[PDB]
Amino acid sequence: SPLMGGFGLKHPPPQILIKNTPVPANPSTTFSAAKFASFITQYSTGQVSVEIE
Amino acid sequence: SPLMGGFGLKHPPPQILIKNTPVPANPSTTFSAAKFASFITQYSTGQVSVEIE
Amino acid sequence: QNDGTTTIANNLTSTVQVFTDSEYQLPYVLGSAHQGCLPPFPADVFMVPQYGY
Amino acid sequence: DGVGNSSGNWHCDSTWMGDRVITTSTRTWALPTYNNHLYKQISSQSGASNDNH
Amino acid sequence: DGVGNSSGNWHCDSTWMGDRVITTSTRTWALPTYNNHLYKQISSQSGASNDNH
Repeated sequence: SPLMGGFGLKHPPPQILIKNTPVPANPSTTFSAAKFASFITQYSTGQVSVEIE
Repeated sequence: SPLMGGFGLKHPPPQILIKNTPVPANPSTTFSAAKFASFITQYSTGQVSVEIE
Repeated sequence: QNDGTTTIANNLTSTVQVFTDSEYQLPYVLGSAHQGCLPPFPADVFMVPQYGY
Repeated sequence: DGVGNSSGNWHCDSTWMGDRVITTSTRTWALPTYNNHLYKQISSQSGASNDNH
Repeated sequence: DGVGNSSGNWHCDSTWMGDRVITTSTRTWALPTYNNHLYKQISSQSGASNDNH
């Protein structure tokens, strides 16, 4: 039993992981094998709903 | 009977409640547990129709 | 951000990517009493925490 | 459903059937964001008279 | 599915059936881009105490 309190679970509710997909900004007209350091600045938002029985 | 006049109802027409959902504006790149004080300023509009028999 | 002003616009084609690990293959951060929970009061807006291990 | 499809038409009209009558009305509304998205406690001010608290 | 269609509704509510109880809650979130899209190594700083590495 967790020492902070609550229900010890071998298989707890899984972790939900979320990311904003990268959106490159204006590549150069000539090829470069280097990594992209420049992206469109941006974020996201929305609603999340949890129902426990 | 209402003293202003009209029809007293135990179960009147219900209240219709409406809200603009918040749209946060540009969160910081590092995590902060504080509440959001900054939102996109905005409003809405549309049409409403009522039919009574 | 141009000069001292900031513009925010929809990017309609951008994606957000989401997975849940049901096989428990990542370090499990939950249950360490970290902050960034869904707020107690439903009208609050919260920032999503960053994942690290 | 869509960005370019109307969700409904304008019904404002009255029909008298000799026993019933149906009065339909449509209006256009505008909905600000009140209290900058958040609930607030309100109360009477200070030395307001006892009747007005 | 669409730009002008809602993906889901706001469910925040609680029902007590006398044996079970279901608590549903919905919130609004905001998701920055952390670490400017890239993973990073992190470690304790220099002369931090042995307990804190």
